[PDB]
Formats: sequence, C-alpha cells, structure tokens
Amino acid sequence: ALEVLEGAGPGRLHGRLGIKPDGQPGYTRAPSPPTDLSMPQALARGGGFNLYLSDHLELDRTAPDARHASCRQLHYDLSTLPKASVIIVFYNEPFSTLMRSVHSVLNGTPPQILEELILVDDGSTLPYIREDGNQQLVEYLKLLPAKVRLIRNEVRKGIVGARMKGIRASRAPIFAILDSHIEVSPQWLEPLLLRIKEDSRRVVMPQIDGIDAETFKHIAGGIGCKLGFLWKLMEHSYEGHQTARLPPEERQPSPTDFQTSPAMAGGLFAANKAFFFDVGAYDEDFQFWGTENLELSFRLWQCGGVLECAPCSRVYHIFRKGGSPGDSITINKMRTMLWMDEYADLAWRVIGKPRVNYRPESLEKRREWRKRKGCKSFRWFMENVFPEGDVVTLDDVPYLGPLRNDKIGMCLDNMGWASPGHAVGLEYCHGGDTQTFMFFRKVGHVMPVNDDEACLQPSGRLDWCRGTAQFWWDFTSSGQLMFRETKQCLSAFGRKLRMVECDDTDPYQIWSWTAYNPPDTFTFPSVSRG
Amino acid sequence: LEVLEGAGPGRLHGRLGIKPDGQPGYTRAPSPPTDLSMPQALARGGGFNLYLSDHLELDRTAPDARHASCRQLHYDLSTLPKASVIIVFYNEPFSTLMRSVHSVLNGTPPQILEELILVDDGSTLPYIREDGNQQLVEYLKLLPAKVRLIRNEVRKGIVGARMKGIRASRAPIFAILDSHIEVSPQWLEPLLLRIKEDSRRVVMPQIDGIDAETFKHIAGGIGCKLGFLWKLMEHSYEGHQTARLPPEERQPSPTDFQTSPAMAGGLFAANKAFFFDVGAYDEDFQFWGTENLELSFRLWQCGGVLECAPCSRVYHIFRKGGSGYSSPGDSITINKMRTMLWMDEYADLAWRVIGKPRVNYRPESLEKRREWRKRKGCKSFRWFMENVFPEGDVVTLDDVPYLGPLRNDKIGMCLDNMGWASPGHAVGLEYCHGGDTQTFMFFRKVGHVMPVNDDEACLQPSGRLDWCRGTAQFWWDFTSSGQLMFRETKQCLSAFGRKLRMVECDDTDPYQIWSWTAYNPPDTFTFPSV
Ligand SMILES: O=c1ccn([C@@H]2O[C@H](COP(=O)(O)OP(=O)(O)O)[C@@H](O)[C@H]2O)c(=O)[nH]1
Ligand SMILES: O=c1ccn([C@@H]2O[C@H](COP(=O)(O)OP(=O)(O)O)[C@@H](O)[C@H]2O)c(=O)[nH]1
Ligand SMILES: [Mn+2]
Ligand SMILES: [Mn+2]
Ligand SMILES: [Mn+2]
Ligand SMILES: [Mn+2]
Repeated sequence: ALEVLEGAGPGRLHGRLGIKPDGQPGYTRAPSPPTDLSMPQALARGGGFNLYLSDHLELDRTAPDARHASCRQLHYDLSTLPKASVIIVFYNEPFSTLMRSVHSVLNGTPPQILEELILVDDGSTLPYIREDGNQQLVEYLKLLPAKVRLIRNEVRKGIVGARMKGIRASRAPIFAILDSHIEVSPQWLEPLLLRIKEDSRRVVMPQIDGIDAETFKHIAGGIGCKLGFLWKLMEHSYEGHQTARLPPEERQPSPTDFQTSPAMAGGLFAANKAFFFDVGAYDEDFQFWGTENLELSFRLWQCGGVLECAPCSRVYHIFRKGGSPGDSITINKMRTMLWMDEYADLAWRVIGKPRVNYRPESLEKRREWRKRKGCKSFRWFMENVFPEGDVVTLDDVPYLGPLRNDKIGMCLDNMGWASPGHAVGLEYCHGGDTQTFMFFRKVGHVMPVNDDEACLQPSGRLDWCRGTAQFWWDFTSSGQLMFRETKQCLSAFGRKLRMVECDDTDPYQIWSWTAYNPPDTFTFPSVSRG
Repeated sequence: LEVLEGAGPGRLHGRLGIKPDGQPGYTRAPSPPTDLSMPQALARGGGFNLYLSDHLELDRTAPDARHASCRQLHYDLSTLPKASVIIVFYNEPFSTLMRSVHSVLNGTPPQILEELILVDDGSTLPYIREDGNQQLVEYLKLLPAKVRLIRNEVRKGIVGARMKGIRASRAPIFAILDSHIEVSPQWLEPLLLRIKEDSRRVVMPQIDGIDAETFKHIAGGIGCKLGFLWKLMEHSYEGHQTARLPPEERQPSPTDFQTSPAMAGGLFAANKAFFFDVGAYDEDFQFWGTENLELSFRLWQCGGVLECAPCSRVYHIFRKGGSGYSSPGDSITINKMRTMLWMDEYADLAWRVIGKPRVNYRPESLEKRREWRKRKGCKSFRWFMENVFPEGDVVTLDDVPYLGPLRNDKIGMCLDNMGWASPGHAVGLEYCHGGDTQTFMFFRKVGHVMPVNDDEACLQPSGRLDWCRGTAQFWWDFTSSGQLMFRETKQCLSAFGRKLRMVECDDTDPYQIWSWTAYNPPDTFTFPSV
C-alpha cells in the first residue's frame, strides 16, 4: 500500500520491511521452541519443517553468501538490465516461511530491476490466508512495498495452474519463479537478467542451496548444474561416469560459467515471458504436481530453447522431512511421453504400463502444436542434449523381459522389491513385471524394468546402480550372465543364485532373455469410459 | 493317477478316495453321542461340532445356493483359462479338510482346474505331521494327481501359507479357499470368465454358511458390498449405506458383478501375474488377521478392482464358541498398524479406535513397503474413500468433528463407558481422568455418539450403549450451546443427579451443557516409536 523505500541500504535494498506506523514490527516473533520439543511431531505438524523454530527466527534473517568468491568480482549495470517479475506461488505455506521468502527477495533485490513481487494463493485454506479468515496475510502486506501484489485461485489448481496465473499477471519482459520457502544469496537476480538479455531463448535457473528442515542451518548445495533423467521419468543428477562422457572442455567448468542442463530440477528459473509463451509455456492439462519440469525441459530443448544453470545465482530452499491428488502423477508422466517419441515405449514399461485417463483428446492438440512449431525429435534430444546418457538409442537396451533358466524351469524374480538392497529370487515364471529385467549395454547393468536405479550384483542381490565394474555384466552369445570383473558366471543350480566358473555346457548357467525390439513409433494406450 | 474313473455330474473328477478293493479310504464315524454337550464339543472341535463332521460323508451333497437366473448362464470350458485352487490349513481336522477337497474336485470341471495345492502351515496334528500316522499323505494317494501337498516346516501364518501356495501355483489364475468349505455348482466358471476379460480384477465368491453346530446349509444373508469399521474389520454394507449408492445400483441383478471396497476373508481369485505386480501380500504380516483389508486398500489404490460374483457361491463354516488355533495377542495389532500405512491421515482415527497401541510393527520393513507404494504410484486413501467407499459414514476426517471427553461442567464429571465399551450396558457419570474409557467421538453423517474404542456401539437416550444403526433411534445433534439433543424427540440429555435422563431442551440449564473436544487431526499420521 506504499511504494516508498524508507531506510534502504545494503542487506535491505527495499527499506525497512514490515514496520507498523508506531515503529513496531507487524508480526510477533515466537519464543524459543520448548526445550522438550519432539522433532518428528513438530515436522508432521509443520508441513515438513520445524515451525516452532521458523516462527522464532526473524523474517529479516541474514544468510551466508553461498557464491564462489569469483562470483563477487562481477559487475552489473542495473540501468541497462531489464526488469523482472518475481513469482511465488504457495498452498498453505506457513506465515513465517512465506514472509521470510518475501523479505529475502525484497532485501536482496535492487528495486531498479524488480518490477513487482507476485504472490499467488493457490486456493489456500489456512485462516491466516483465506479471504474469509483473520486477514493476517492481507493486513501484513500493507506494510510491504506496493510492488508486492497478492492474487488468488479460488480453487487449488496445482503447480502448473498456479504458476500460469502468476506468469500471466506479470509485466516485466522477464519473470522469475521462486518457491515459497526460500532465502536468496546476494545478487541472485542480476546474473539471470544479464544472461536472458543477451539471448531471450535461454531459460536460466539458479543453483539451489539448502535450509535444514529441523535446524534451519544454511547448507551448501552439492548438486552440479547438469541433470539427466531416469526412465521412471524423474530428473537425475549426472553421475560420475556420465560426467566423464562430456567433452573434455566441459567436465570441470569454471564456477562462473553458465552451464547447459538437459533437464530442470524443480521450478526455480527465469525466462523471457514472450519466448516462454512461444515455446509452449506449460501444458495446462497437467494436474497438481509432478513431471512438469521434465515436460518443459524436453519441449524447451526440442522447440528452440536453451536450459542453463547459473552458479553465481544462488537460492536457499527448505527441503522437507516430516512430509507435507488421485492419478495425477501417472497422467503427467503419460503426457510427458508425447515428447519422447519411440523412447516412450521404454518409459511406459518402466513405470508399469499404466492404463489411465491422460486426456488423450487434449494431448492430441498438444501433438498438433508440436508439429506446427517444428520441434525436433527426442532422438535429436538424446544425441545432442543428453548424449552422456546410458540409453541414447533404444539399441542401447538390447534385452527386456524375463531372465529364465530352462534347466530348473524358473525365472529371476526381484521378490517384490525393485528397490536396491534385497536378494533376487528364483520363482516359477508368470510373466508379470516383477520378473522382467532389462540390459543397459553402455554400463553392463542388469536391472528390474520398474527401477533403473537397482542393479543386479554377483551376490545374487540388488543394489544401487553405479557406472563402475562392480555392476558390469556381459550377456554371452551362449546365454550366460558373466560378471566382467571376475570373469565368472551366474548359476541357478539348486534354486540358488551363486557365481561359478563359466562353462556353456552347464545348463544351470544358461539363461534366455527376450530381445528388446520396440517399434519405430509409440502408440499410446487406449483410454476407457467424486 | 491323472485318470478319473466314474466321472459324471456331481463328481466331475471321478469317484474320490476309493481303495484298490473298492472301499472308501477312511471310516466315517457313528452318529454323534446322544448325550453330547454342544458348548463343550464346539470348544473341543475348534469352533464346530467334530462328532457330526466325522459322521458326515466327504461327498456330502449341498443345496444349490445360486439364484435361479445364475443357472441360465453358459460357459465355454475350452476358452476359459485354467486355475490353481489353493487351500491352506493349520490343524484343520481330516473330515472338514477332505470334504473341502472332495467338494472342489466333485464340483469343478477338470478342464479348468490345473491343480489343487494343499499347504500344511506347520500343523502339529498326528494325522498331518511328516512323523505322524500318515493318514493324510496315504489318503491323498486315492485322489487325482492334481492334488499335491506342500508344507511350511514352521507355522508361518495366513499370509505366509497362502504365498507358498501362490508361488507354487502354475495356472495363470489362482483361487484361494478355506479348509472348511463346500461349493455350490459352477463356483469357479464365473471367476475365470471375469478375470479373463480383465486381469486387473480380483473377484471373490459370495459366502454362504455351514452351521457349526448342526452343519445345516444356510443361505448367506449378507449382500455383495463390504465396507470397513474403524476398528479395522470388514463390515457388510448397512441399510443406510446402501441407500447412498446410485439408485441404479441399490438392487442390482443377481448376475451382475459388483465392486466392493473391502474383501470378506481370503476367498478370491486373481491373475497370478497381476497379484504380484500389485504387491501380493505384505509378508511381514503375522499369523492371523487384517491381511484382507491391507490387500483391499492396496488393490484399489494401486490400479486394481475388487469385485464379488453372486453367481459364484461357497459354503463356509463360521466358528462358534471356539477357535481352531491360538495366535499371539499382539500379532493382530501389528497387522492393523501395518494396514494403517495405506490409510494416510485417516490412520490417526483408526489408531485411536484400536487403543493407540504401541507394538513392534516392524517399521524398517514397513518403510520399504512405503517406498514401493510411491514407486508404483498408488493413489491416496482420500481418493479411496471418495471414489471406492463414498457411502461410508466418514469420508473425510471432517466427518468426525468431535473426539474426546463428554464433560458436564455443572457436576464436574464426564461420560464413562464403565469399562465396557461393548453394546448393551449403561453409560455412567464419573470423574474425568482422560483415559480411553471416557473419550467419545461423533459421526456427523448419522449423528452417532460412540465410545472411541467401538464405532459399533451408540449412545441412546436410555442412557445406555447399543448396536449402532443408521436410523432415527441413534441420531444426536450437538447444538451450538453444547447440548446433546436426540433429534427424534427433540429432547436433550441431562446429567442432573449424577444420572442420565432426557429433559426439555433449555440452554440455561447447566446440567445439560456438555463440552466435547474438537477433532482436528494432522495432515500426516506419524507412526508411534517402537
Ligand atoms: O498444489 C500445489 C502444490 C504446490 N504449490 C506451491 O508450488 C511451489 C513448489 O512446490 P514445492 O514447494 O513442493 O516444491 P519442492 O518442495 O519440491 O521444491 C511451492 O511454493 C508450493 O507451495 C502450489 O502452489 N500448489
Ligand atoms: O496360522 C494360520 C491360521 C490360519 N490358517 C488357515 O487359513 C484359513 C483361514 O483361517 P480361518 O478360517 O480361521 O479364518 P476365519 O474365516 O475364521 O476368519 C483356514 O483354512 C486356516 O486353517 C493357516 O493356514 N495358518
Ligand atoms: Mn519447494
Ligand atoms: Mn545415479
Ligand atoms: Mn474360515
Ligand atoms: Mn453396522
């Protein structure tokens, strides 16, 4: 309700925030948490973080500068940089974390480059937010710059629907999407604006540091810039063996270099608004949460965009511990498979061949849009954007199906635990997903189809896949599973899994494995009719 | 001996249990003694009259409990998939077990019966033991080769016993039956046809009765749809719950397959592959109890459908005044805790109803089960209540607005179930102490006032608990002034004179003002520590 900045200075570029006319803070900080606080409870009561502590900490909390020293040697001309609209969507975000995020942005963003701060209430039900509530939020916003504007979805629409509401309400040539439980490092916005100014086709995302949900300590982010994806359709940081496949000039980049990434971690990024809509914005038939980051990543790269990571733009993020819709996660994965072309056959089988209502009629309009825009193929994506992946073409998956030993008339069985850490069994073949395995030849990995993170080991037991010799298997021309490092072979003798000297005359070590020969085109599965 | 001599209607597998010399392989007992004390014989027979069971024939003819229209259906046994029938037993007497086997063989066409797997779950009876008198093994030699016996060296329980049989089955479909049953004609054909069309269906026959005392065949009086109680036990749809169904489903034809939120016991058929893909059983369940609800919840949430076939009927001996075996006391509680994993926030209500137990529910294994639920992409329990069981009295926890003491401030006392909590006894007024005996809950959808430990017991204006019914005889309103008003008579409950009597409603009389703690459970149920 007031656009003035009284008290502006370093660490508080928008002036003293949230001060009442009488010079008192517009909210009552909480006392120190009780000494007998039961943490697993508070987390379950606080929606994934310790709210007793969050309420006690100041909204103007000072954070360590997580940037590399060389990031501070950079110069920005705030007069020539374009303005940006910061968007924070939230559903029932507690007052302390939400307002600390707002305070962090205003305190650490020069007013010259910040057009506005848009808060999107995605149908919250907490009394402190509701239109028919106690009005705490609305009352407190009057104590912040007029830049801050609140808009609401009368019904919770989800991440996509909520972000679209905010993006549409923005003015700046650039918008920046942030979480509702964050704290920024210094000069977080300047690098993003300069990068997008030079080329509006770039979608740039800050690097994400951590705030401990239990202690709220500031933690350095350990994630590199480059993110791949798993065939379960979730982003996955480049592993050691994947980083080694990069061009030698990109394996150890400077801490100030902007680095491309095939995929986006979450939803913290900046983009030119015009280009964002021309490249398809979001798929608004996505439901609530899940996979929209990968769908955007695939579409962006294929349809003329660039996804980059800015190590000099850092934002802290509270990762939940204590925790806190129907069919939404599976639907979003099916819709994302549109952009995977023939590779969708592999992803479809990995997530269990679901038969859901993915809104086919709407997905077909999205297919028409993809055609008109002239987007490139997923094969192009794998070969040019993510060529470091273990599966660049489907020929990299030569086998997919049961691993059957004819001698004992049984098949390998993950025993209902596709998670790493458990023993693999021998059971009578029934053709279900629990008994199908696939082979990634680039790494010699034997994995259950429902989890490309679990790998068979000579111990006869599953463990987390690593691109090393500890998980490298060869499937001989005679049907043997040979562990390359020890040059031994896996046997089913006595309905037990043991490693034995290789000998193709021993029928107990001869396995059959269905060849994987998927079609040139993935035909989506038919859909049927509170 | 896969040959069958004497095959005809009533004995589709031939004359069973005939010795080489043409005599039956077992001697029927004489008529029960005339001076038989029935309450004793039931206790000494494991829940049924064994004197009579031993006297009855193994080929006992049963009445056709099917609706007349069920016989007008035709099945093509050549196009139906085969099934493996599994019967697990722990110390089941010879007469009831073999009558079950005879009933299945006599009444199942050999073209659709792959095999009959008998699972000895560590029985100790001499007639079963490997080191016993060999009665069972010797008598099995007089039955078709389809019938094969397998054993658990140590008693594993219902889940462990069934999984052994399921894993050992060969047919694409398995059907589990109890060891004390008799089937109606064409019991298996409807299940095979239904699962053939859609392998995601788990179909269960309707269960008729065999009187434990007289062995009379009795028509089951329970409809097809089964809900559940917050004590975590299946419960047949009630009258007022059926009325909430769509009008086209309140009285369906006797040939229609009907969905059911919950499974009665363990009598069902399923595609073996799909059964394993949907998590099979939770093999950390102990001994007896609740696996049917865990399977029911998991089945619906993870892409399955539970249906009941009224044209598929099986008689079942329900025990009376006795049990065929004992189990630890905490084993049932453990199974209930593990079932609460699939109930999400609703587990808070279930936890309180069964008395906030603190048991060793094997958390490390249950947390792996949680990861499986995430990878599989199973839907939430709220989805289940709103989509699978929307006819329940508690669809959201908002349907339970009050849970806690019912206290009258005037006399400084609370309602007290007086150590009963079972229906049929008077409710008392006692000094408040905060224990389970003094906490009550309110189901607003039917106006029920119940002790927290029994959602089947309802307060009545008589000052006494009785079996809950969805009628005006149990409807209470909790006014804005704190009154318990019986809607039918428009009177209010008073504590005047430390007695519970109905009086004219008047918010100025302090003897009729009650306080009732509001129920506001968390968004997430945190399991108790072990
Ligand atoms: O239905 C929803 C779910 C989430 N969000 C908001 O979207 C942002 C991203 O969600 P989340 O915080 O879960 O992301 P993550 O914690 O995985 O970084 C947060 O501000 C949420 O409050 C929302 O507006 N609607
Ligand atoms: O530890 C056990 C308990 C039960 N059962 C068998 O499992 C079936 C189901 O048990 P029961 O009939 O007692 O269940 P109820 O119908 O009484 O709920 C019966 O054939 C039991 O003999 C078993 O094999 N092991
Ligand atoms: Mn977040
Ligand atoms: Mn990895
Ligand atoms: Mn039984
Ligand atoms: Mn009832």
